Amino acid sequence: STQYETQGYTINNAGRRLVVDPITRIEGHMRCEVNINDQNVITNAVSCGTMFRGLEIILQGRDPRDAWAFVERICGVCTGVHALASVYAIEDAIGIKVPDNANIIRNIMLATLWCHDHLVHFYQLAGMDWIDVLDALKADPRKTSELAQSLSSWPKSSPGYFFDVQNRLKKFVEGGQLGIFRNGYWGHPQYKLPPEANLMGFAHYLEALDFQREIVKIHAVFGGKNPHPNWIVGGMPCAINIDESGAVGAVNMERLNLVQSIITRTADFINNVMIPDALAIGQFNKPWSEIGTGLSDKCVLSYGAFPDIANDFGEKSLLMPGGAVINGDFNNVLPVDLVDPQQVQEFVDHAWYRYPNDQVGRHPFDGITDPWYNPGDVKGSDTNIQQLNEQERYSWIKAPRWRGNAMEVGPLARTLIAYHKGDAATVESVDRMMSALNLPLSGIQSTLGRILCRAHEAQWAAGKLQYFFDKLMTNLKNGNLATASTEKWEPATWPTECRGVGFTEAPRGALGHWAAIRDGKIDLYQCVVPTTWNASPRDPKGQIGAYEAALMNTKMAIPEQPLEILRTLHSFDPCLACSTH
Amino acid sequence: KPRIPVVWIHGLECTCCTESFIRSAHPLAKDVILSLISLDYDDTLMAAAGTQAEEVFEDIITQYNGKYILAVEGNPPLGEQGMFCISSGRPFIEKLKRAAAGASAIIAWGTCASWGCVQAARPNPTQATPIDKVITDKPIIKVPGCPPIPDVMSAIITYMVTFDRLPDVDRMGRPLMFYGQRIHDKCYRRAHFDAGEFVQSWDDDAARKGYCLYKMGCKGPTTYNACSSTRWNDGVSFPIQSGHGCLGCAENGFWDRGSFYSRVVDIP
Ligand code: SF4
Ligand code: FCO
Ligand code: F3S
Ligand SMILES: [Cl-]
Ligand SMILES: [Li+]
Ligand SMILES: [Mg+2]
Ligand code: 3NI
Repeated sequence: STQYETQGYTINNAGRRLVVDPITRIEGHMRCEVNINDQNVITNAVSCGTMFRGLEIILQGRDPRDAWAFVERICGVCTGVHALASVYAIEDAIGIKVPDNANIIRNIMLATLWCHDHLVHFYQLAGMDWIDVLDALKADPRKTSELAQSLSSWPKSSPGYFFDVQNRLKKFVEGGQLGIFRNGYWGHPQYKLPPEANLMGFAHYLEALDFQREIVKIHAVFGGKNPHPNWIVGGMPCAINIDESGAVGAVNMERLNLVQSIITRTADFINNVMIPDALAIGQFNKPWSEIGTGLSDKCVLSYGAFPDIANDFGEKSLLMPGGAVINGDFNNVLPVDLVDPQQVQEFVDHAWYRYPNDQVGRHPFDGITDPWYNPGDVKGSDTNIQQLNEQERYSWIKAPRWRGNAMEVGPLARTLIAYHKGDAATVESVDRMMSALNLPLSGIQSTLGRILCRAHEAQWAAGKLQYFFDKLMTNLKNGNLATASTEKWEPATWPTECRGVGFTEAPRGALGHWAAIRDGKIDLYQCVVPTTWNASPRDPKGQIGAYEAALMNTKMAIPEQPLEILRTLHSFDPCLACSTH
Repeated sequence: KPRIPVVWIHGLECTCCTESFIRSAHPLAKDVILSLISLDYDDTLMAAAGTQAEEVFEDIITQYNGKYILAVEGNPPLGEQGMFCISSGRPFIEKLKRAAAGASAIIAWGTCASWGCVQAARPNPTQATPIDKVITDKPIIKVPGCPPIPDVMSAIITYMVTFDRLPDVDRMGRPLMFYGQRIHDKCYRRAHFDAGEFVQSWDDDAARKGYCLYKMGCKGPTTYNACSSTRWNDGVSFPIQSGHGCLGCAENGFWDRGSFYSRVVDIP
């Protein structure tokens, strides 16, 4: 066994090794291994992406106008976010400016995704780490009603309703066909909600599974379908016609009425179901404000997102702030430049890829995606991994760093960046939220904090949906209908050689697509995706990524039941298809 | 009464098919899971992880050997000894073969499982291979699309539960009910196609009147799916209705049929 020091952690692979493969209730394929000491405390954590498809390779030789459709298929969970990054990147390379309505609609698409992706994560993915579903069977329906009504004005709270939900769960379980609940961690000492709260949460899990389907109707109006809506380089394809012949063939007042109806319902659900549930999880699980800190008190990164001035990606335009903090120095939020070769670099010395020199990091404009499955000395064989060898190559995920620093990205990262840039709304919201839980600010920098920030962001995004919709309606009232710029649609109008960067904040964090065009075709296309940052393997200095750091130092009650590991990993909302692409 | 056991596994995929499934408007995915089937294994939704998840998989395929439906999303890569997709430390293809062996029938959800989809597009770095090229001794129903329509997925499920039989299929294994006709055979813009009324560039006067998208590269004329009739997301829209031509996403090899914006070459 070996031991070394990095980022204030002691990485020690002595002691019992635990393996969790597959990681479930994530998107895609992940393996996690840890070592635990004699006190059942994690002294080593190993994050492994167990899939690869090679979109960066597939994109070579494609028409830049087609790229968004290919890269959208990086992920069907954060569906649309790669298409947005792609059209931004191609427009940046070619020198295309889109009309205001196109930008507004794109912002709507992204805010819709944030609302949907965050809501479903909270209930369908992370929910069962916090809610003991089987324990809901012991709840008193009247006490459940009283609890729900004490937390929220949400209408659906009658004793009869909770009794009906409980009875349906009873009948579901009674025949022994437990489906998704089979062989779960129910009864684990870390489940701390009373039975009434478990029934309330389970009822809401079902309500959210039903309701999420409605949110994406906004993507269907503007983008044709969800998952995987359509886009164009130059704007959006959803031509608008309000008051002219043929409005039946376009985005018209009836289509806009539908969108408005969805926005209102989405805000209602997030504000009155998700938000109180998140705060309730906080109230009953305060020790988790001190677990899973990882890099969140050291290094956090946001590119920023939601440009409110069309075609302006500067600080004054982006509604969601960008910046970087390193070395725990939150008094100095640093500017980020995605073209600077000394800023974003990816290392592969611990990943399954070939570089000419694996001891150096490559900026994505110099990126290489040459897969090389080489696990070295596992316990087992090349096709039977019993234990990954984290001293060599152990993942399909590349290792991104910012100025050589390992960074956390995502809702907690963004919240910290906005807070410390002095965003008045963020400061007010965060302060009020931590006050309600009687926790210090530092309590946000934790597994519990990731979940709270995600809920906060869903609420923020639902509000922004109305803001963007009102912006769109204002343009229409002023007779501004344009949704596409086609001046540079034809390849004959393009520079022979150009490159561009498209960036945004996907639900899970900082997303960038770097594209180089030559002779009308994609010459290079490199993606660095939020889960690539968070699920990163180690670098040449042995520095650990966000997941590995968040797992470090964690006490497990029952080693063979990895509930604490799942809680912390799920708090980041891992998307492994995104991470590996 | 007991519900039919369903094991849902995932190879190389983006998860769009699982996401489409939960968009179902009728029956709601909630009601499918609670009342119509027993979804006994599913990496994206199940409580159990790691060894607990392995135990569920093993127990279900053993106890219900010959009696469960296998749902597959994504596909096996043959490159790097199958280690482009790793499950429980071993090639995904081993899990696929074990699950397929005990299944009564297999549902290949989406273009990935049916044909290959994006990872199989040129140059196919991982040698991603559709299910029917690996599993050759089992009924496989192909339900292609990237992803398939939510209410088509749930209709196919309810058909099988209600009628206690597999749907009748075309020569490619696609259900006739939803894949028997072309997008272009039921497209509400066909009047414009026939009149030679075409969008020529984005957001032109033609686009604002909902003219035909053929000259913008619509692949509707060569694509079989239900999008132009059943539509998407509780009948709200479909690609063409919202102004973009069909990409051809339900058809084998659609990524490598030239640019999405190049016109269909030979209209059948
Ligand atoms: S070419 Fe496309 S838009 Fe035109 S009628 Fe056919 S399916 Fe519809
Ligand atoms: N959110 C999201 Fe998916 C990841 N990681 C992207 O981009
Ligand atoms: S792109 Fe696919 S979703 Fe339907 S309209 Fe064409 S088959
Ligand atoms: Cl294909
Ligand atoms: Li080792
Ligand atoms: Mg990459
Ligand atoms: Ni994703």
